[PDB]
Amino acid sequence: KKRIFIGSSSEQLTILNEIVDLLGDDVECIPWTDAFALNKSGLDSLIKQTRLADYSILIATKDDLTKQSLTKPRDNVVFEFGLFLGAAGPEKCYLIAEEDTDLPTDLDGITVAKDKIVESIRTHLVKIAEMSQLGLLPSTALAIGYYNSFIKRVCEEIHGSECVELEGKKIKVKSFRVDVVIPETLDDNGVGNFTTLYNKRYGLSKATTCTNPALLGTRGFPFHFKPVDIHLLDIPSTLSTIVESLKLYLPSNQVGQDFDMDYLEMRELENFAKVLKYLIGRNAATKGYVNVLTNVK
Amino acid sequence: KKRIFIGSSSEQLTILNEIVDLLGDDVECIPWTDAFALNKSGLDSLIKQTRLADYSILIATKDDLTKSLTKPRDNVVFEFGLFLGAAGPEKCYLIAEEDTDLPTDLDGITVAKDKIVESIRTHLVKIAEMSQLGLLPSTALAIGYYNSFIKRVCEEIHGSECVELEGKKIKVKSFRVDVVIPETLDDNGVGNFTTLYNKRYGLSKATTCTNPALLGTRGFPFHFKPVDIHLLDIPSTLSTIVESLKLYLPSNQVGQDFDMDYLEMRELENFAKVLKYLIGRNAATKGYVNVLTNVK
Amino acid sequence: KKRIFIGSSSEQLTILNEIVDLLGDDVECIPWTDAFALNKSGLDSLIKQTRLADYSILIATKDDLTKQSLTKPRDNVVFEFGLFLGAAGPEKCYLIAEEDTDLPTDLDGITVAKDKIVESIRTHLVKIAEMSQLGLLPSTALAIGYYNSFIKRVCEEIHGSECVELEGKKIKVKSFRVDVVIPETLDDNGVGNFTTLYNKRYGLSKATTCTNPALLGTRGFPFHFKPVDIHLLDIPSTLSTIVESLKLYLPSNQVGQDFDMDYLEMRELENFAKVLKYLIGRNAATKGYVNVLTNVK
Amino acid sequence: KKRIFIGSSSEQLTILNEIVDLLGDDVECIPWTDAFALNKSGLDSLIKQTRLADYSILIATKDDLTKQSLTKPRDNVVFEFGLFLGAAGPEKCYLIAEEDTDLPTDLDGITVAKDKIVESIRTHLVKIAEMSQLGLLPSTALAIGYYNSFIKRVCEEIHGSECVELEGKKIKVKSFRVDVVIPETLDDNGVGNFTTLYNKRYGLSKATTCTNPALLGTRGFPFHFKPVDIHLLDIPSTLSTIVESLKLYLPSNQVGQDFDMDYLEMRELENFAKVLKYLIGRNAATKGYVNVLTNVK
Amino acid sequence: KKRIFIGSSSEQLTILNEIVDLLGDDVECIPWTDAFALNKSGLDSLIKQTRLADYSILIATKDDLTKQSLTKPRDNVVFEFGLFLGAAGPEKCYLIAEEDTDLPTDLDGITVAKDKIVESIRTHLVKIAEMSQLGLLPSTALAIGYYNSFIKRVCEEIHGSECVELEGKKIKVKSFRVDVVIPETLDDNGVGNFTTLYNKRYGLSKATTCTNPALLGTRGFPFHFKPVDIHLLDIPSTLSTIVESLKLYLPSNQVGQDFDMDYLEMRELENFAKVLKYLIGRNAATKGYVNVLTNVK
Amino acid sequence: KKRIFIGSSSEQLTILNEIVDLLGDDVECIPWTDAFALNKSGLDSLIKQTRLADYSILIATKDDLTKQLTKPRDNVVFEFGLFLGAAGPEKCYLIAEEDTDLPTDLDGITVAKDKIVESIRTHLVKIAEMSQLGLLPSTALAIGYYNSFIKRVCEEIHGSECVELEGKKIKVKSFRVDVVIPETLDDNGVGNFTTLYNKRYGLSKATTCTNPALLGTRGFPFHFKPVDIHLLDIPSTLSTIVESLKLYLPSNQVGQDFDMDYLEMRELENFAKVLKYLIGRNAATKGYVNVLTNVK
Ligand SMILES: Nc1nc2c(ncn2[C@@H]2O[C@@H]3COP(=O)(O)O[C@H]4[C@@H](O)[C@H](n5cnc6c(=O)[nH]c(N)nc65)O[C@@H]4COP(=O)(O)O[C@H]3[C@H]2O)c(=O)[nH]1
Ligand SMILES: Nc1nc2c(ncn2[C@@H]2O[C@@H]3COP(=O)(O)O[C@H]4[C@@H](O)[C@H](n5cnc6c(=O)[nH]c(N)nc65)O[C@@H]4COP(=O)(O)O[C@H]3[C@H]2O)c(=O)[nH]1
Ligand SMILES: Nc1nc2c(ncn2[C@@H]2O[C@@H]3COP(=O)(O)O[C@H]4[C@@H](O)[C@H](n5cnc6c(=O)[nH]c(N)nc65)O[C@@H]4COP(=O)(O)O[C@H]3[C@H]2O)c(=O)[nH]1
Repeated sequence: KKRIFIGSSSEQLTILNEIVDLLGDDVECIPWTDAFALNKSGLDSLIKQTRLADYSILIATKDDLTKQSLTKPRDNVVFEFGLFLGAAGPEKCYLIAEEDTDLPTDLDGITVAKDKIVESIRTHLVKIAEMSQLGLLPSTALAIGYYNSFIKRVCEEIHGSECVELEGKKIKVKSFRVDVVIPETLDDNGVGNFTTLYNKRYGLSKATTCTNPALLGTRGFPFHFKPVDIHLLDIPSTLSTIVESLKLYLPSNQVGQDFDMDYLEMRELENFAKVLKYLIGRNAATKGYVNVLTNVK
Repeated sequence: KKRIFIGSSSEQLTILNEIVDLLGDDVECIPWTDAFALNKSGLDSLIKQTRLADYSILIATKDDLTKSLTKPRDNVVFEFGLFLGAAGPEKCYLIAEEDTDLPTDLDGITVAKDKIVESIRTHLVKIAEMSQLGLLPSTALAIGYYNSFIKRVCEEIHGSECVELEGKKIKVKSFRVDVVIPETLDDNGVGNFTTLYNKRYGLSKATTCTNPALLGTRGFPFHFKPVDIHLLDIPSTLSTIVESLKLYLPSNQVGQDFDMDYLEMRELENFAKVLKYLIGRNAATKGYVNVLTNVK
Repeated sequence: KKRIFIGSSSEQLTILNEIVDLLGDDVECIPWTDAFALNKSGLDSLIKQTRLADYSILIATKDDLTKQSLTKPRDNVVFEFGLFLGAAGPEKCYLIAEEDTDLPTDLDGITVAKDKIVESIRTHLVKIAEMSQLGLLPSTALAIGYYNSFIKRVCEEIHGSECVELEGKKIKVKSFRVDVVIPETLDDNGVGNFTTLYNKRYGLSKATTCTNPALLGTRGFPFHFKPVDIHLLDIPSTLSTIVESLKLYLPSNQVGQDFDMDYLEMRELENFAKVLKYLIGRNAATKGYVNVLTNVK
Repeated sequence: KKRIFIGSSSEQLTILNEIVDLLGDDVECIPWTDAFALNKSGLDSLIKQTRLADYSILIATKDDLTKQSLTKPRDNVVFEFGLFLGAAGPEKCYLIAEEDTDLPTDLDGITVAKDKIVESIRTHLVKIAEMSQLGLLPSTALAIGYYNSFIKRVCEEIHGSECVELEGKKIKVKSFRVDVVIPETLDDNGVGNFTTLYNKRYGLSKATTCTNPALLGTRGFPFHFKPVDIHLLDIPSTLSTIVESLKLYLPSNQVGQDFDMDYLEMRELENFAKVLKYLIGRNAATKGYVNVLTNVK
Repeated sequence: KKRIFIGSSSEQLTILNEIVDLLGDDVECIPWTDAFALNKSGLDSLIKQTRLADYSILIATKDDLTKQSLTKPRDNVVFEFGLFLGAAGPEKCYLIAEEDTDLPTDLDGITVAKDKIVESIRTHLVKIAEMSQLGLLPSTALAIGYYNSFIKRVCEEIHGSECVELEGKKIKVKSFRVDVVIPETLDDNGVGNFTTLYNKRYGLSKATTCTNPALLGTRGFPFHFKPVDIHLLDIPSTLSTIVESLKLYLPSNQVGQDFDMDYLEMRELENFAKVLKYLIGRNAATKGYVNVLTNVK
Repeated sequence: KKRIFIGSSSEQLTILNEIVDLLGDDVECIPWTDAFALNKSGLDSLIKQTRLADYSILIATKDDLTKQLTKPRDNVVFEFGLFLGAAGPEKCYLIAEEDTDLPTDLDGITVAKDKIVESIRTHLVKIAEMSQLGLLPSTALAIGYYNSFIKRVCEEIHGSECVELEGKKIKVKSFRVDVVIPETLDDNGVGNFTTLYNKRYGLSKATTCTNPALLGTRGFPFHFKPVDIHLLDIPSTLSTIVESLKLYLPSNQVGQDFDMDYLEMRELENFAKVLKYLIGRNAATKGYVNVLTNVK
């Protein structure tokens, strides 16, 4: 599944397909050959895959004998590696290099990959599939904010003050459990419509966190929920921002079901849920009391 | 004042002075010569520079002959691609001479050829007042804040003309809101600054009225000041920036860093710029919404 | 378990794995070969292992015949030994040296290790696994301060003045026993949230040490507890500092469950508990009255 | 005033003078020539120098030819460089390499300084003077713990309730502000005796942060202060830990006035105050409301 | 048990182990081979054993044929014997010498040891195990002072003036017996904490020696005790000094239970008790009325 | 005034003069030539010299060739080790030439190689104001006196601010103490000097107040002079020193010995030095405690 952009020179077209075989299955190894859309600039398509491919396995070999004789890698490949590295990062972009390909002088002292090599590469790939860092699409950062502004805040407040405020009347929280519902698919308009739908299907009564006059400048946290056991349910409104940034991430001329963006937004919901699950295992005020529901409806 | 990573070849030097002078004196154009921090490896400091440098003007030249193509160095093209993927097509530019036979991934693409340099400077002036998606979400968080809070709240008030506080439906004759961007980002996020600023002024809590028809919508508790409500709030989303900043620029050092101060201030400026543009983007939030960037 | 960094030159790749065999099991021998992360500078990875590996067994052999002829050790290996020694210390970093490898002139008069050698090495390693000295992460120093500021202070005060001050009313301490609860896992935000959870789950009433006006500049010591026998329970707040310094110890780009830091932080809690247990056996005011609970929840 | 371990080769001598002069006169740059204390072995005194010397500017040169022909520096120079790198840190230790010294390949691709070079290094040292690293003896870590555990906590508590409790009297805090009193010299017994002396001298009365009944698993912070303007101020007790660490930093069989210890202890007090003074501008609740009276009495 | 440092040249490795056999059991014969700690200077380890090993059996043989031909002993062995003799003394350091090894010209006219020889050596070893002289650790001198300042003083005063002063009221001493309790293990902070514990567990009422105005400049001697028979009990506070000098005796980098110092401190309590028991058999004012309790709690 | 055992080889003689002159005239540098007392065996007088000599500056040279090597004499290394184990690493020093291939227990260790001699002299000046653990406990007894009496008494007075005498809890408004070290050590210990000095001035007994909470603590009866108490005391522990001196320097001779007078005076100086350092070592005993060394 995970989309991997394999960039290599036109003459390195048999190593490419060997590397495709070497990590065949559970990964959508896409080469640079089918990564170029018709009637599009090569740089545009390269940037665009950079915005789609999860990782990159660029292959640098003995070509373009250069001058400063020294068999360097390929200016196309070096450009591509720079681009993918700047967009994705060393964690996510990798440079297979054969025995002596004379890496750039910027790429010196940096251990690049040199068949078992692909094996270790794939293990590292899986290692980084459990890790969520910042990206142009702010799923990681949006999850961090959602958790350090609402989930952690609400969890701490309910743990602290034994009550939630429905309608100004206060009800008492004896058992506390909240479910973060990640919609299976984001609407163009955001999540507000799905949120209203979902809330209305269930009883999900609207109550807010109880404040005290001890802290004057403290904000309340309205939410929906079901000596009461409370099944709090929240659909992160921040996900709307995602469907906004996607419009900036991949500006699209046409209106229609785009697989590229369907995958991109599903991946970003994946990352949002992953980050939330991590950050729930983190704090004891949320450990075991916040559950995450992924791929809903 | 604007940081500009200029990168070229260890041989191609007085063009770098020439371009630094031509770009002028108001922007700070850091060369790659001093961009390499001590006891760090070149790729690593270059990635740091991408995280810091705003724009790029690398210089492709007739450096290395190859196999009979007079290409630039690999380092120049590598840095160019790294900044292109880090910053973006209009936050990174390439100064190629008449004949440098750039990579064929760059063929057919507009690459800048003294008047060239001032054209680039005008382009940079343009891109200074636009806003791109960034690795650390300053425009994305602004978009989310506007579409989720400010547009929502303004529409709510214009709709019901009334706002609710401890069940009292107080009437809103005149409406308007202010966005208070702190001058510096608090380590804990803007929660403590927010509490200070709500305590200082008479900023009382109030929630947007929720009609019973819309059973799956939540109101927006905020702080304000048939009455003229002097509404104003600190965007809490700024706390995220703080988080992101570390995941942007991790560092083992506890103290006053100029690089970080500049980066964090720039992101505050970008947030305010996006919000100020997005308020003219809508009628319900035009004239009814102001930005007090750099408060206290 | 204990992670041991075996550093040696690329041609000494059979001695490495032999030394791995000689101290196989109950130790996570990591070689320098798999100690280098991809797309990272060698110095960065070396420093980074220095911040993970508990010990080091660097192997210096007959290579790099140098000039001042004398078959010295390897500049990579010498650098690595210097680095690990400066970071860890002689107690923790060791230099296997073959019969005549011509140690540096700084390393003269210093008995370095020369298969039975590995045996003695392992005995010394076990000896030093029971010993806790200062480190970049201040688990040892934080425990020392926690014990010479709270545990010793509270123990002596209760032993001296036969009362603790709950609510301003004084209750009398007939039998005295306090439990230092080390959480099994530290939260990002510190221990305050775990502390509040734990205190609220148990009765853990909040009372403080009784002061007297005889000494004006003496500070009180609030704590939680259950002619009363008192089951004092304390979760060291100082552990928060650890999770703080860890952020500086291993600055991490990504958000996610990192085994490296999970092990590092578990090890630092290990050291904190070990130092505390030592320091309880130390003073008679605490001997037998302070117990330590490790790996809690 | 700043101590600077300059280390080079027993042949590479007048360069050491040039660099000492170029670094200037305001900093004390101790050469490796006099760094070797009598009746001690070289490694041991070098480790002591790491414990003492703040920054490092070793000098790699074309000393020893080798066989990997490679004109390497001496093994001693690289060993010292690594030892200081692992002891101090990458930006508290620097290497002055000539045009061609083919440094170890763990250092390849890494920025090593090549009179203007020396003053660039001096500017770096001026930079690193106002930052704070994690240290073997916890001066920044203890400051972080003190701030996050006491000063941030106390300031937030007071700003919240605006009231503080003493023998059950909830006295009101109209104006709030605190001072951090760092003693000029660290008392042997820790700062307990200095703290009691200073509390006795002035009218510093005890007072605890008010604890609301909602937060049943939180402890107040008894402190010493001076709707009223409270002139709050306290000596950080954590400083006592430093004393302990100092011995575990610099053990010595000698009872008397040691300049090495006086300098070390003073530097750690300065680093603590520097970290705290930066961390107070780091936060709103502790900005202007918190001052540092470093070197009192 | 008793640790005996057997120092000999590297080629004299069969006589060493023969002498180990020849005086096997009730002695912990440690050779110079395992007396060298890793990553430590040879001189450091030698001095350190000098501070651990009770005795020494240094072996001087026919090696280092020197010039002034004459087969002298070994510069290593001669150094070691000089060091151990200067630190311990002839009573405690011994030099086995073979038939004609040409002792130094300083060691002339001095009868050194020449299998039955080991027998006599061991008899002398037991003789000196029954003898307590001055040392770096002042157990002997501290006991002497404790007995010529408190035990003898108090014994004479009670024998003389038939009363002890409790609270200013005088109680009459018909039968007199005092027990000197040596704690089984000394705390870092001294004995004060053990002293308070022990005193408080028993009734041990606090009374002092009765002075008279006949002698104006006579000091009182407070103590604790149970026409009254009086079971005086005293824990020598001077033992605190021991745990102080130990810190100077063996300055330790690390925090943890050290067997070397555990043994050293147990040995020093042994010597203190032995000296006290001797000095009680000495004076008739203390004979039979003062008992010594060793290895307490 | 400072005694310095200089020891060398029966061949290396004018070097001994040279070093004696270089060390100067203010310190008394006794050679090994006259260190050998008549009708005593060499080891015995050397041990006596260790008991007397404060510092050592032996001289290793190219005396005896060997086979393993131009080592110094066995006697020189033996004396060096004897003083090292008797005095300490920084109270004994070795002056080795460029090539003397010292024992391999001393390999890799810093041994001094005219400027060398004055560097050693500066080191000796350093070690003059530090204090090591000694065979006869002058620093150890000072540590015990400070931690057991002076720190304790000062802390007690600062705590209760009151002291008790025949049940009267008299108030201590201003506190301060003096430590009276006798010029010469009385044979019986300082008990008789203490009684004389208490008789001369009006030094009345007074005990630190003991609160009932601490049921297993003893007060400190002492002699003093809301009132300004002119506290001062002779450290009784000095009597121990007397004892130790014999167990340090046994001798069958009754009379005025310069060696003993120097030794006992040096130990009194070392006691006072340790105490004077340990009072600035602590706040509760700083300015409130003074040392009147060599009284009467
Ligand atoms: N059920 C519930 N979820 C909450 C609440 N507050 C925050 N969240 C969740 O946390 C996410 C990020 O909040 P933020 O970082 O503090 O940053 C927020 C904040 O600055 C502002 N904002 C959002 N909601 C409110 C509000 O109710 N009152 C005020 N005064 N500001 C709000 O817009 C930023 C982004 O908002 P979002 O896109 O909506 O995404 C929100 C939203 O998904 C709450 O009160 N109730
Ligand atoms: N239950 C309880 N535990 C205590 C208390 N005081 C100290 N501890 C524990 O001892 C550890 C180290 O205390 P510290 O070295 O004196 O160093 C402390 C101290 O200088 C200061 N501090 C902490 N608590 C207080 C307080 O309540 N009052 C005042 N004036 N200062 C405090 O912050 C430093 C670090 O604090 P921590 O990270 O929290 O870590 C604290 C904390 O885990 C107490 O009063 N009650
Ligand atoms: N129960 C009891 N034991 C006693 C008493 N006096 C001495 N000892 C014991 O005798 C040891 C040696 O006393 P010191 O040689 O005269 O030398 C002593 C003395 O000069 C001084 N000192 C100790 N206690 C007192 C005191 O109560 N009053 C005065 N004026 N000086 C004291 O400190 C020196 C070392 O004291 P330490 O380490 O404690 O060790 C003391 C202590 O263990 C006493 O009055 N009651």
